[PDB]
Amino acid sequence: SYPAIPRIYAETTLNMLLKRAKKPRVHSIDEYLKDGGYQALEKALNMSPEEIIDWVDKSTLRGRGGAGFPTGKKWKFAVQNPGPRYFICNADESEPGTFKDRIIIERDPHLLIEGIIISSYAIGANEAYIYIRGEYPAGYYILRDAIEEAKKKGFLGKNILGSGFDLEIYVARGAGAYICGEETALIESLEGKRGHPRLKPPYPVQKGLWGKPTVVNNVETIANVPFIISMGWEEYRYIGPSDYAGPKLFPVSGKVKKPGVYELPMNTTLREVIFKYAGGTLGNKKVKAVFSGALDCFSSEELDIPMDYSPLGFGGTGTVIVLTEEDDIVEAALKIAEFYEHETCGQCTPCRVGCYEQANLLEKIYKGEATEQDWEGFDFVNRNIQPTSICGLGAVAGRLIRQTLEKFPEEWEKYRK
Amino acid sequence: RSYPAIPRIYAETTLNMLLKRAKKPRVHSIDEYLKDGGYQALEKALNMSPEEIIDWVDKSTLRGRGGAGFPTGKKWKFAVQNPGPRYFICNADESEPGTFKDRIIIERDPHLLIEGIIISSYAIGANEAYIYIRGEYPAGYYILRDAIEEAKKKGFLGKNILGSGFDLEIYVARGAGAYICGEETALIESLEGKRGHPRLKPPYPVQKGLWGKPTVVNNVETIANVPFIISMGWEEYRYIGPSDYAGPKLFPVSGKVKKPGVYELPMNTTLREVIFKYAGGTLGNKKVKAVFSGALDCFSSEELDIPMDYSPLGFGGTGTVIVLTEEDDIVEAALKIAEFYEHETCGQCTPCRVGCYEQANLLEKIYKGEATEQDWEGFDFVNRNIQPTSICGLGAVAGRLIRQTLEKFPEEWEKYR
Amino acid sequence: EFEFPEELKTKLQEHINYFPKKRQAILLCLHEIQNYYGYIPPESLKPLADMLELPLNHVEGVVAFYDMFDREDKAKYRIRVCVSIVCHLMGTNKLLKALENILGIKPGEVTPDGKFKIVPVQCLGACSEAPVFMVNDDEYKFESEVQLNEILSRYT
Amino acid sequence: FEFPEELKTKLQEHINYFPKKRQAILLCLHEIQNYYGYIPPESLKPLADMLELPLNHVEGVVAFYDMFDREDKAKYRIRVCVSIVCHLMGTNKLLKALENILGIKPGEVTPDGKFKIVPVQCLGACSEAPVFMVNDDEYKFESEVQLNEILSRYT
Ligand SMILES: CC(=O)C1=CN([C@@H]2O[C@H](COP(=O)(O)OP(=O)(O)OC[C@H]3O[C@@H](n4cnc5c(N)ncnc54)[C@H](O)[C@@H]3O)[C@@H](O)[C@H]2O)C=CC1
Ligand SMILES: CC(=O)C1=CN([C@@H]2O[C@H](COP(=O)(O)OP(=O)(O)OC[C@H]3O[C@@H](n4cnc5c(N)ncnc54)[C@H](O)[C@@H]3O)[C@@H](O)[C@H]2O)C=CC1
Ligand SMILES: Cc1cc2c(cc1C)N(C[C@H](O)[C@H](O)[C@H](O)COP(=O)(O)O)c1[nH]c(=O)[nH]c(=O)c1N2
Ligand SMILES: Cc1cc2c(cc1C)N(C[C@H](O)[C@H](O)[C@H](O)COP(=O)(O)O)c1[nH]c(=O)[nH]c(=O)c1N2
Ligand code: SF4
Ligand code: SF4
Ligand code: FES
Ligand code: FES
Ligand code: NA
Ligand code: NA
Ligand code: NA
Ligand code: NA
Ligand code: NA
Ligand code: NA
Ligand code: NA
Ligand code: NA
Ligand code: NA
Repeated sequence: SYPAIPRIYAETTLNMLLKRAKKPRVHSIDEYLKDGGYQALEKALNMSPEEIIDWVDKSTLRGRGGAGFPTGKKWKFAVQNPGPRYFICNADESEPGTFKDRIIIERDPHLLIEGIIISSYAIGANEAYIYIRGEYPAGYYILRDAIEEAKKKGFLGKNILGSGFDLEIYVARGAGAYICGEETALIESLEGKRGHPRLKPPYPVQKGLWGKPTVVNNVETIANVPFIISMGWEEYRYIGPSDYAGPKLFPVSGKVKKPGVYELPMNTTLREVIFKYAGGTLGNKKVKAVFSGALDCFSSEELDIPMDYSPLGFGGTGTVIVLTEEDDIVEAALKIAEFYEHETCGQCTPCRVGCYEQANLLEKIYKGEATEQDWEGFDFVNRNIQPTSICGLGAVAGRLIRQTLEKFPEEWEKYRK
Repeated sequence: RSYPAIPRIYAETTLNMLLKRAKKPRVHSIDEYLKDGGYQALEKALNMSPEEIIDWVDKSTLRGRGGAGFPTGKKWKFAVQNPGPRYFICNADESEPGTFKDRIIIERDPHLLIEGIIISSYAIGANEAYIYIRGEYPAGYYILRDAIEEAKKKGFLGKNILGSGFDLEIYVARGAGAYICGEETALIESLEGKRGHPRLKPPYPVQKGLWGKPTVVNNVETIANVPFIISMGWEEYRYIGPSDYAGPKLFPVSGKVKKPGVYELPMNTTLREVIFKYAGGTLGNKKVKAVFSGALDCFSSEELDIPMDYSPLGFGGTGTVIVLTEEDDIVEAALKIAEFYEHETCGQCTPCRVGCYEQANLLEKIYKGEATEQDWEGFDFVNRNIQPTSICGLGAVAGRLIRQTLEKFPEEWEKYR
Repeated sequence: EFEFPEELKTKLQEHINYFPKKRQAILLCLHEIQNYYGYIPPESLKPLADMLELPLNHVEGVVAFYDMFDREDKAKYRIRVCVSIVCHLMGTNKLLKALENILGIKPGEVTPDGKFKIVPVQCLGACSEAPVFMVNDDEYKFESEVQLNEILSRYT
Repeated sequence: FEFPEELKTKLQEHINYFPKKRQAILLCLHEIQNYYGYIPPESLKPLADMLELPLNHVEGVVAFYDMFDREDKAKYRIRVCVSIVCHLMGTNKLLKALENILGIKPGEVTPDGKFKIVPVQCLGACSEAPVFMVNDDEYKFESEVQLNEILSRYT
């Protein structure tokens, strides 16, 4: 028995990551095994780690946590450094509009576990972690139970299936901080400390948990690894466009008829996600904007872009928050400002004061209590959150809001008068 | 060291004795066994007289775990009253339907068995011991051969073991497909390089066994208790479970339960507790219809409150728990038991030979709806007449379970009539 | 002096023994403490520090940092209401109003019986089911006041 | 007929293992069956000589012990448990899956001589019903997709 979870709608054209997770329930190890589960792990353990890295590289798998870093290449960087090494699954998923990772965790936990075991073997890690946000208590209990099932069946512990490979997976819980999904803050939290990002470089693969080589990968990234091994890298690369291959999860919310998670190839366009898959807009109103989580704002002139990691592509997490013609963009911008105000860790001065002031002043603007100086101040602050920042939060806390200032000047002007 | 694949049987213990290591599904080698204090019981034993060891095993109340529950100490005493040389035999033929308790010791914690064999051999003055393992346990065979070599290298086998003047070699023999070779006298015939034909008893092996010499045959699980009796002393051993039927017991649970596997429990546990408290209840929460105690007994759902001991009203047998639920056809299940005895009678005794055959042949007709009235009457007759003139336990019980189903489920049989 | 009841201390010891290093269990322990008491009692921190082999000011700073932990208000049930962009768009204010109608409290406040506290939170990662709330570990889409009333009636 | 030297050496190790040569008879027959994919009828006379036993003794033993097969050569023996627990839990599903993949039923060999299905009595793994072996390897049957992948490991 697990805590109540909303039954998020899920749909797939590929039947891979969502083969089981399209049904809103826990799939336990027997059901997973019936579907051929853990056979990829058995195959992997008969390959060398170097081979596995090679396959993951050639697959074109890129980081699904949002930055799109090539996964195999990340692994290669780790393994050129002396061990011991650690493998971390990042399940902190806390970006606004983002709920792609939790449906893997809560419905098909063995897919993630199998992926972690294969990845850990690939990089020579005997100790792996899942760091799951505190606000996913059900995901935590489900993973703990799943790991015990895996132990029962001999997929974890010492000398897994006679391979000589040893692995333990530890499940850690967050306790309210968005910043703990930043890979270095995540590591600080695993070490028992406040979630304060470290200056990079070094990257975790050089210096991570307890200062040792550490790979951090997103839930969704890791969930791809069993498919790469099962199908082979060439077959996996047939999925979607050859330069951005494989299944991708798209969490769609806001003013769509069918909000939920869609598993689709990355040559799908943003317009297709909204209209072909998510059923179009509530009330068939016109699309005004799409927020790519709290990272980017796309206008209705930008809907024919591919959902890939190309320069002109949607990128990010694949998160699609749809706003329609009657949604006030300044009100929406305020919510984004409030988010960053709430989550800066405060180590860097322009991030600390800038996230606060951006929200403080935008509230005044929104409520019609902003002076001329507050207006000019808001503009300045928005442009000056990034300087000296040591992590991506400060780098982007002004980004989406700036895009709304550029793409929706008429709405903002209405507020400046 | 590569071994054949073994499915990962679930194992659970409330006592942490026989399954302290074997609850984890992998081979535990001599170093891990030693780290847990293994072979210190042997050292202690070798500082004791054989006479005293026998006394302790007697006072422990240990009874034969192979199914008959004969007092182990008494068995040993009988052997040592007869002139040597004497032989010690570990019965690892485990071929009863539903029975998989012994293999988890062999395959996961072989040193526990080996240590028990050495102590037992010393106790009865045997310098030559055997493990007879069924041929369908090939992994167990290789695991045992390897463990014996480890024991030799650490000086627990060979001549003048740990300077005691006691010499022992343990030879590993393999069966080749005959259930009857688990019968202690057929096992001995097989060790002598012959067909597995049981001998008229008495004499019992302790009087006349291998090459006509005093021979103790004990079950794997029985022997695995011996290191504990020496380690903890007999008083402490009796504090485990009820004082009459003391010690840990392994219960292989299969069929329509949620958690099929081996459970290490005390023998005051009830059958109802085994199924519902430990094994997770029934598949689909369906009502229990029957429990088959291997191929020996059939208990109805009105008999679940019995203790899992060797008392007259207790479950007894090997502790094997095959669960059938309300939808399972009892006649179809009886046919499978009949087929088993048909396939395993050695054929020396006429009523056993013809009876096991006809029981199966006629019950198949009954099941398929092709039995004449004479076939029905013949079936009843044959079932009651397999035992006469039998010289071993197979003929004595080949009709037993089936008769119990006839008496306990008359409604279902009548439907076939 | 403050001591952990044995049933709680036992659970804390399991967490502390779970990871390779004791200090890694700090958040699991604090979750456990908040589960037991309905908040983090200030007095609990010194014993926990001792169990983790950490300085007290370390533990204090960690409690302060992580927004899920509450040292101020005891509450049997925490109603976490998402106030981020999607839930705001889809009806956070309707949910808050319904909560005020049923319970008589606003965000940040506790009912007089100490039963319910409304906690405004950032995106809970269930945005397709906006507006989202949690009641302790349970999580729900808000549909209407009548529906919310039925959900809350299950917490006694 | 004569044993290849590598096999004969192996048989000699078994014969030298126990105190008396005749004790090695079953280990020898397993070794022979492992080598040839069955028990060659012509192999028994030479084996009898190595054991210092009469031929009819050796013949009687081969006949008695169900694991030995003098009829059909097969590279891989798929032993399928047909006893009570596996029957209850889905022997027939396993057999059907095997017929789908390999096109054979119990007792039959594939035309290439690669797989033979052998119906066997309880394999002592009943918690993992329905159980099968492929030579010395043992497995729980989960599904046809799963089984297909397992069998593809045997070339
Ligand atoms: C899913 C979710 O809730 C959130 C996701 N994000 C995403 O986080 C992303 C930013 O992440 P990060 O700052 O880690 O990005 P990066 O591009 O600096 O690094 C990406 C990965 O590649 C590695 N990497 C980058 N350069 C490297 C180098 N030179 N050598 C080795 N590894 C390197 C790096 O260690 C990380 O794992 C954004 O795109 C967001 O979409 C942010 C907040 C919440
Ligand atoms: C574990 C397994 O795969 C199987 C187990 N069994 C069990 O085998 C049991 C029957 O075995 P057996 O016919 O040997 O029983 P028994 O009661 O005749 O003797 C049991 C032991 O006590 C010794 N024994 C009995 N009376 C004796 C006496 N007076 N003196 C010396 N030894 C004696 C005897 O030599 C044997 O070792 C049944 O209860 C089944 O549960 C049967 C088939 C397969
Ligand atoms: C503030 C902030 C917050 C987060 C991140 C970044 C930043 C700047 N990142 C990205 C993370 O640092 C890292 O890039 C990925 O976890 C690496 O995994 P992949 O390469 O995407 O598989 C991130 N990643 C993830 O998997 N889950 C998360 O919740 C977060 N959260
Ligand atoms: C047909 C048949 C088959 C078997 C047996 C009996 C009969 C009649 N027995 C019981 C065996 O003869 C003997 O009682 C025990 O091995 C004695 O050891 P314990 O006293 O139980 O330790 C038996 N015992 C065992 O340990 N393993 C086995 O596989 C079998 N098989
Ligand atoms: S940029 Fe902001 S969130 Fe990142 S380390 Fe600096 S203060 Fe903390
Ligand atoms: S009773 Fe049956 S199995 Fe036992 S010796 Fe006689 S014929 Fe053989
Ligand atoms: S915005 Fe409320 S759950 Fe995401
Ligand atoms: S009945 Fe098939 S393994 Fe026991
Ligand atoms: Na879910
Ligand atoms: Na483990
Ligand atoms: Na937060
Ligand atoms: Na120990
Ligand atoms: Na040594
Ligand atoms: Na460590
Ligand atoms: Na949540
Ligand atoms: Na001898
Ligand atoms: Na058959």
